[PDB]
Amino acid sequence: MNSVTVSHAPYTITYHNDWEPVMSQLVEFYNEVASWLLRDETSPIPDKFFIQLKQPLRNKRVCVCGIDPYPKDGTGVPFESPNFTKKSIKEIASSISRLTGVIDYKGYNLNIIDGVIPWNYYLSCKLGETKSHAIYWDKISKLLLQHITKHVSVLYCLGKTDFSNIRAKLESPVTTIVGYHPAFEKDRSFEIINVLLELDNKAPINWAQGFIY
DNA sequence: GCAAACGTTTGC
DNA sequence: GCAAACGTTT
Repeated sequence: MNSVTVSHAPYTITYHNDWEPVMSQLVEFYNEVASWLLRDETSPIPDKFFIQLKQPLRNKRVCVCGIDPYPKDGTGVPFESPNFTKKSIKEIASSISRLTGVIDYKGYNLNIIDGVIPWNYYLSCKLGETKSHAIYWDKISKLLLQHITKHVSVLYCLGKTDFSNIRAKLESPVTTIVGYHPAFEKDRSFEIINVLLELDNKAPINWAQGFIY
């Protein structure tokens, strides 16, 4: 674990070594933009913007990616709903339920699954307003996704419209599935990932690991 | 000539 | 009244 300083909130950004190559420039960028961003009340709170950089990449082979945080109640961990109230994580969980067969769970969290990194493309939004901070995160979102793509061998993207042309942001031909936003083809997406992983000679994902009991 | 942008459906 | 996907558009 390392740490860097930025001019505006949250002042200190704590990151895992794997992200080193990218921080210098993330700081340049955030310093240009935080000024405005922070004038809006955000989801998540600024202290939580970057907590997912505390996550290692070395041990990750899938990235499950959505466009930006939940309009309200973002925790800084993508997809996470601690009280299991958010529509998107609940639907993901029904999906995983049906593949695995596990039907008696209490919640679900993509961020506790081995080899998986859940990700928000944009790192914050204005409270109640989806994609409202796209222009602030723009180059940062790109910088980071390219970095994640150097480590994972499958990028799974939720949202046909937004990620229709996600390839245009990438510097390699990484395997990329573009599914629907969480709103029965989704099942097929989580299983094809494992098919692809094996064909490519890699360990599959135990999606049942996400379950909270 | 697609990859855009607009409008319509319908799902939350 | 929203946000996403889809079907025609330029």
